[PDB]
Amino acid sequence: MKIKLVRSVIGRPGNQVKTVQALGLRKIGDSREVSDTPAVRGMVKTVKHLLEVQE
RNA sequence: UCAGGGAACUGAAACAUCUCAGUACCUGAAGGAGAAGAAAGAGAAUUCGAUUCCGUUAGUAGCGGCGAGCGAACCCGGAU
RNA sequence: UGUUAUGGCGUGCCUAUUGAAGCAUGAGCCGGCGACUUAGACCUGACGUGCGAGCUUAAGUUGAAAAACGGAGGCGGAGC
RNA sequence: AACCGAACCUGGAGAUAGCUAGUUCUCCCCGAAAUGUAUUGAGGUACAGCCUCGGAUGUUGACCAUGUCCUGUAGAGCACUCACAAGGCUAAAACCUUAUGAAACUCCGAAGGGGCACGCGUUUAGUCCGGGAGUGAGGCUGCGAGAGCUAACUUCCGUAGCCGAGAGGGAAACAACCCAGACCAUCAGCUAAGGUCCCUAAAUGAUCGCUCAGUGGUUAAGGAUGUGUCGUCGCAUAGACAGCCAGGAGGUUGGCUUAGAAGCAGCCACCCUUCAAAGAGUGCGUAAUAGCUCACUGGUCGAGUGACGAUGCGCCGAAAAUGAUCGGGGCUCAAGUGAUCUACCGAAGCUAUGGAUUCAACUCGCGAAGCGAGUUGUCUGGUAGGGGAGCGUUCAGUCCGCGGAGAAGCCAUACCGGAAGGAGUGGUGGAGCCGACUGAAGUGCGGAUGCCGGCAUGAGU
RNA sequence: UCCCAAAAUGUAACGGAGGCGCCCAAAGGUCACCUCAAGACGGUUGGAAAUCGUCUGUAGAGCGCAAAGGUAGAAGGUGGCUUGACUGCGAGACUGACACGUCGAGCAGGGAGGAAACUCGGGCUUAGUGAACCGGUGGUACCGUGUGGAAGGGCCAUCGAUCAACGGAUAAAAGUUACCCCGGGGAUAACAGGCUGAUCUCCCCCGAGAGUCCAUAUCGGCGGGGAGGUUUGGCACCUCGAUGUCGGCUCGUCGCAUCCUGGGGCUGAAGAAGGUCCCAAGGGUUGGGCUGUUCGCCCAUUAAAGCGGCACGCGAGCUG
RNA sequence: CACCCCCGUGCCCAUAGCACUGUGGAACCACCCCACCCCAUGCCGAACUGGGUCGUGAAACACAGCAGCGCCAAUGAUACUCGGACCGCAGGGUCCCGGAAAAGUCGGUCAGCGCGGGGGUU
Ligand SMILES: [Mg+2]
Ligand SMILES: [Mg+2]
Ligand SMILES: [Mg+2]
Ligand SMILES: [Mg+2]
Ligand SMILES: [Mg+2]
Ligand SMILES: [Mg+2]
Ligand SMILES: [Mg+2]
Ligand SMILES: [Mg+2]
Ligand SMILES: [Mg+2]
Ligand SMILES: [Mg+2]
Ligand SMILES: [Mg+2]
Ligand SMILES: [Mg+2]
Repeated sequence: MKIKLVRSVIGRPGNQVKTVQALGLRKIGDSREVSDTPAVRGMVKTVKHLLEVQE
């Protein structure tokens, strides 16, 4: 999976805030190649609607 | 400075004990200073040895609706 | 730099508030005055200095266009 | 002795004031709370919760996953408790069939949640000791409940988010809604939400439709041959529907009831006969009559017609007080609305170039850490509060000095520094005075119906 | 203790229901044993249940009280013997801001019941409680201000508390002020405004039925759907360093759910006079008696003598 | 576990329970018999208990058949819901994404697994 942040964290529940933190994002527009493994699969899915899950 | 008489606000988050204080104030007497003073004493060593003042002991002993809070003296150092 | 025209944008300040342009408080304007301090050998901690398993003096004493002396006493040092 | 439910002056006295007001220089780092419990407590205190600073530990913190255990709400169900509908049955209860409702019912029972382990993963916190706090009036919205008229910018709890302490774009305007979290500079760029006729930036864009209402741009029960699209009967050139000419029956004023009611106030039925036909009957009408048409029948024409379901958009139902409107202009030859595609505008978001700050690792300078600089990365909204570095004012000690060809103070100015602030030059002035290090402070002001003084407004009233 | 509480815990309200301030020498410890409610059939005073008997019987009963969980291989129901309804402790946890509170293996001293394993430091559990201060009683020998005693004190145990406004301001305590005073508050009231609309006002839907006959000329049971914001209120948002309060008088102005004039449909409209609904606010809408009145009642008239809004319009305009 | 059955005791603890029916007897079990006292029923040795045949298998029991009742219980579709995104003034409601019941239906079964002792296969 390939991640890119495209939606504000503001006005979003804590958990998503967290997953955004953990997944290592700081500013919308940031991105990062991501590991294909359950825990991290979960990271992305959880806050799917905020990230642009590349492919 | 001593003496005769002697508050309340206030504290204790109320209040009557107690606190504020024997302070504030009134009055009497006196001096340059007073007051105190030569032991029917203090202390626990069979010790010190008139009075007064500073240090300390001690915020200890203790007092207290044992609450708020109040608070010694001996010893020891020094003025004399 | 000064002044100005037109355009865009634009809800004094403070206080008190859940919320102030607020038809909520304060204030005519300027100048000057105007508010977290001082003390206690008090407690408690940060930083720093001197000594360091030891560390300090208080009152006073004598000198002072200067500061030494002064261990009475206090704090470490055994707890329950 | 010009304001007596207790005179006046001085004094205790800076009475107390858990209350109100005020609280003065700068830049930088973090950054709350409006909760729980107790309180003669409820606009106040204590403790904890939440902030900060130091020291310690130094990944235990975060999230997401897998595993395991626990929970009974939602739903459901009716096997118990209570309630409840149709029937049977029986000498009403239980019993049986059919049928139901439950916050305080449960045979059942998710989603989710929570504890513990590990981390198989990616993160970046946690914890403990100690100094300093502030906060203990919250608010709106969504979702789940109670309270309340399933009223309220209502009230009380749970839970998420934002305001509070949050600027920026959008929603005309507008705390909290939507998109987004402001280190500083830049006539640079791409986007979010929202938008792209003109008032403002951008397609009066493209394709297939919908509504004529200005719906759009203030509601409903309900009403209606207003349109659009799907479904059902239906009834039908062997010539219907609507229209037209003509007909319309005999029993029977059907029996019943009535003061009577003869197809039509109300009980009972709704059969017979002829026929091509014509039903004891539509509605109107009288005191019943009567009269007027219908269903059933033929020609004349010649193609469809008729009636319920649904839905899409729209019409009526839709009356309030200063003068109207969708923000306005104006819009149907859409700037309205359903679906679809694409381009552009659009924030202080993301990006670009430049620079500063924060913390960290990397370098060296140094005889030490500590501190300076240099890199790389990182951070940098902010109210109460905590922490850091500094500016300025007087006084004092010390250093260098300065001044009548002229000090301080005053006045002007396009310079300097990251700020507090500093300097240069000129004018005024007429005598004391800068800069630097260190020390002490009655040390910095717009607020206090502040104090003293000066001068304004009302007004030439 | 139930429900609210949103399946962990916790969680408010002057939200919905209900109990406690005890009780038991045995309703305890231990050791044995029995097992319920209730229906049916059949049986004596009985006759409804109840006593006896026989089948069925997850218990639909019981458990001292309120409920919930729990429970029959018993915590349910009898009898024997005992006292643990004990002392000295207490690993480890639950729970609380603290202070309290709760559960608890194991150790010792001594015991009780059982043949024995073993069980026993109160009762199936969850309410039956009250700091500390001051004092009472039994015990103990720790202090005891020169010494030894003694008073007194301390340590153990234990009694005294609707201090229930139940974390309790004192040993000891009620009302009044319109004679009032100060500090504050729009944190919270009365006026008005705001939000809401139960209530109030008006409109529409259905149509039983009244209307000789005929539901709709009129009127409309029961029940339903909306509007207005003029009532009484609910809420409590600005205002308590002041938004003057009822009525009148003067001055007006606006809405329309029109009182009168104007135009219409239907009528159960002969004409005259009315009723009713639709359209329509241009203008107009009298003077007096009673009452502060607003209202309303009445006199005498009128085309009519409308209903509301503007801080229940208008006090820096007057009245009072 | 050579084949069987019987008795005791487990795991499991209703898809292993009930009922209806049949099988078993002198190995085992039970009924049955007497029981003055050991010990005993708040009256009854009914039950506890002591001493034993016969007789029986009727009862109780064991086993076997059966599924009429119990108990178990799919799938499919639905209820509901974590997450995302919307609607209606409101009561309430919807789309996308996972999770996903309860009831009922199909059908499932009257267990299965141990240890030990006894007696049989004339
Ligand atoms: Mg005020
Ligand atoms: Mg004063
Ligand atoms: Mg409705
Ligand atoms: Mg001023
Ligand atoms: Mg009033
Ligand atoms: Mg009011
Ligand atoms: Mg007329
Ligand atoms: Mg006025
Ligand atoms: Mg079932
Ligand atoms: Mg999902
Ligand atoms: Mg959802
Ligand atoms: Mg789904």
